[PDB]
Amino acid sequence: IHHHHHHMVVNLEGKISKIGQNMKSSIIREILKFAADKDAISFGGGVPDPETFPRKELAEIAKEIIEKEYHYTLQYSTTEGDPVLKQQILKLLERMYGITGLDEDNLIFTVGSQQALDLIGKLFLDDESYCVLDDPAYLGAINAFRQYLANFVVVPLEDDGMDLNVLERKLSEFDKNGKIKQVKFIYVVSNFHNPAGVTTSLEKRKALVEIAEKYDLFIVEDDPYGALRYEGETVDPIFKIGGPERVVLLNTFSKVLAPGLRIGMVAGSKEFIRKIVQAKQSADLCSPAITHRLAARYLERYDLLEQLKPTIELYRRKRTVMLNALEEYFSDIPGVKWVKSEGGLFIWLTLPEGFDTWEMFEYAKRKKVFYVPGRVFKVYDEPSPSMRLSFCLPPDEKIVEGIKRLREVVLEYGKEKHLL
Amino acid sequence: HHHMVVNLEGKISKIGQNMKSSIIREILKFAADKDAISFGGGVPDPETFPRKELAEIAKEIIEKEYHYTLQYSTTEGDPVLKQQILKLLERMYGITGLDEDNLIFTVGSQQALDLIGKLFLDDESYCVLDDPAYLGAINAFRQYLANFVVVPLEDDGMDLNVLERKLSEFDKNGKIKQVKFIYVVSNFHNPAGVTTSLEKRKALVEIAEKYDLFIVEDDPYGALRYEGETVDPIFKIGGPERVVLLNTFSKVLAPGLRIGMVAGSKEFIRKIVQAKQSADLCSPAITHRLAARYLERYDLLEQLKPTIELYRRKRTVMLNALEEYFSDIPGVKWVKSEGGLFIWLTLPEGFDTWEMFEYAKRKKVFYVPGRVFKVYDEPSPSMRLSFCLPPDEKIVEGIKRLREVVLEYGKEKHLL
Ligand SMILES: *Cc1c(COP(=O)(O)O)cnc(C)c1O
Ligand SMILES: *Cc1c(COP(=O)(O)O)cnc(C)c1O
Repeated sequence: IHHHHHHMVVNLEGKISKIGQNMKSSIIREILKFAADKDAISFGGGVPDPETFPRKELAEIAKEIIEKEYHYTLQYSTTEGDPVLKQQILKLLERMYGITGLDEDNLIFTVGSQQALDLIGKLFLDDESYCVLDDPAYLGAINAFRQYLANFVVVPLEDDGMDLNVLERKLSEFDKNGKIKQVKFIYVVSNFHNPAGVTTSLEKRKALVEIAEKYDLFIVEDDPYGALRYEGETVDPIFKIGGPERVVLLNTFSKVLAPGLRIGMVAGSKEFIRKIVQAKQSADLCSPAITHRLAARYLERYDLLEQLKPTIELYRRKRTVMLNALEEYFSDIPGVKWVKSEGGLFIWLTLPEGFDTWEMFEYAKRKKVFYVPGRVFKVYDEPSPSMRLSFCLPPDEKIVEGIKRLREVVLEYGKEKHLL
Repeated sequence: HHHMVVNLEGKISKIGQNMKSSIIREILKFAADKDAISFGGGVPDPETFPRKELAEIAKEIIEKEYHYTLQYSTTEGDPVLKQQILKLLERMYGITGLDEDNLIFTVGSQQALDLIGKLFLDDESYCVLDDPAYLGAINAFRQYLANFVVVPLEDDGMDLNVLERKLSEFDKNGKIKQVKFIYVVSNFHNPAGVTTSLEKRKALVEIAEKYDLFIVEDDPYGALRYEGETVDPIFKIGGPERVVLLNTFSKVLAPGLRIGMVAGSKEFIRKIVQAKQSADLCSPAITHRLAARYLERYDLLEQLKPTIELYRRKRTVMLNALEEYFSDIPGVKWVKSEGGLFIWLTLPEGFDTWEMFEYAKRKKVFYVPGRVFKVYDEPSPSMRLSFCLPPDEKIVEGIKRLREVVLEYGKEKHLL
């Protein structure tokens, strides 16, 4: 009534920065909205099983540290992070990976490894910069980086890691056009990739360090899942191979302790870490001291690597159930393939050419079986015949039943499209 | 060679280049020494925290509510907490008419400042703030290459004559679209201690409406009032279409929870959700649910009373000591704060509280030099003092130390 206000809205939308205009929302929650319905079976999870968390122990420690250590735990803390937790982290890295030679100034804690990704983006990426990552890649990293108007150099991922031939070709092109200064870093997930379940070979790890050196790049090694190994041996981290001069290591408590703590660990050069401290201080002053000290006391009192063993046994069992069900129900469709993940939370399944797992998702919802369509993990959002599956949450019998439902989905959709 | 350090510095973005570290950590490095007395703190006294109440609740929500507290949560924040905030806003300020989609929780009010800056500021944008201003806002905004319209702060708030003159100049040069918002701290200013009068609050809303700006009202301290009556928030006057309201649990419950409350229009909040999700996915559910069950179970406004008695006592001891020990020094003034954590003191013309800091360090007495709160880093005769942490006897001893410093420096400068 000449009061079409919304105009106030267009004025606000008018005030939004370029970063603001280039922000993306994850659609995962929307599409998994009904995934917990009674007769639904969901493989769309990206999370650990909460039934595995040491809740009684964390609860007792939480009370104790608030009551007795409140001068630390309820008060503002340093941006640099809890030095008691730092001691425990330095110990874990040495016990887990044989990483040695670091001190407290090589580390900082973030609000998840997500904040680390966001702050690395903020400090290093702009509309004139490039970052190198996989196809497929972790969604959090794509969204954290793309908001800063970054350009991407996308390299296809193979069963043993990134295709280093493609990587070298692309980098060579940048060099020949005198644009290699615009390329900043390579983002990798070296153990049990999200979404691909792939583990980067030692030889490709070493080769990545060499390529980074040649083109004066650093490497951001995101490693949420390394402790969750079901077979084989732990591979040296890229961080151990290149050192903090060349590599930033991101670990998290999300997958091995509790997402709710929101604790990411960043290890790097003292110069790099000083810059993350500056960025984090303007971003949130500090992390909640409550979370840091809780984790720190837990780790002092319980050996995480030991306490993980029954959780590893459980996830291994479930991984094997899914891989067996895949072999039983997906072995007669030519062109189907999947990564036989040796750790972590995911199996990445790829259907034959022509299959579009986004288009197919309607048939899946109709059968109440859920996965993450592969397009979600593509920087440029093109159609995908792949999907991410997680075996972590459903009970064994539902893993088998869910995989049978997916077969039915594939057959229905495949036949409607004259692919089968 | 070690100068791939140079390569890394070459890789850093413009935002990364325009980033200011806080100096306060550096200047207060030795302020916890044995014989030292510090007025430099900007933090509450941990001896006032409801540590027993919070500890019990923490155990309960981790053990019994773990599906919520130990798992990822929504970026939007805990709805249980949101229902308590809606109640509190009404009981504290008489604010009504909001729902959950007008709220989000951030990792302190600091993250809210950072996300507002990210979303609204860039090298072609301006925001309006006070001289002096809160350092956390200065640093959160400057990182995004923002230009500042700085307005002198008077004892009852911003000089609005200056504000309207400067915005008029923008408007006359057709640049008013580049001005995004006005940042204010309406109760018990950090660092100034001042409270904006209701008249200036209403006028601020009019100006913002006239020039199509929004107002970011940062209010950490409103509940720590030692005398007088609570004033209507700017948010209550302009509403969510015009104003974003920032509250925090830091000064009234516990800084270590890292909980800022942001209230605004549903469109604004949705953009904040989008920005937060890429920044950190979500805040720790443990912190939110802890605060929620605390507020359900204990009346914060009642639990604050002994805290207010303590702080008010210390405040008066400091003012009384300033009276005793600065009475005979012409030109010195200070804000007789009625709330919050700070007294803002100004020395005579010619005194430079940065220069003078070396004499203070020598007497082992600490303050925050006023230049820290100045966007353009020019010399200041002022300093921020806090009365929260030192025991009463050290408040007196410390103010006497400060007198001796002012006299030592002033004599050397031939100002006294
Ligand atoms: C799960 C995951 C994360 C977890 O992020 P947090 O913020 O630490 O909880 C980070 N990176 C990758 C590759 C992941 O899969
Ligand atoms: C104390 C203070 C803050 C509180 O910061 P948090 O990040 O919520 O802990 C914010 N704004 C002002 C003006 C302050 O004085």
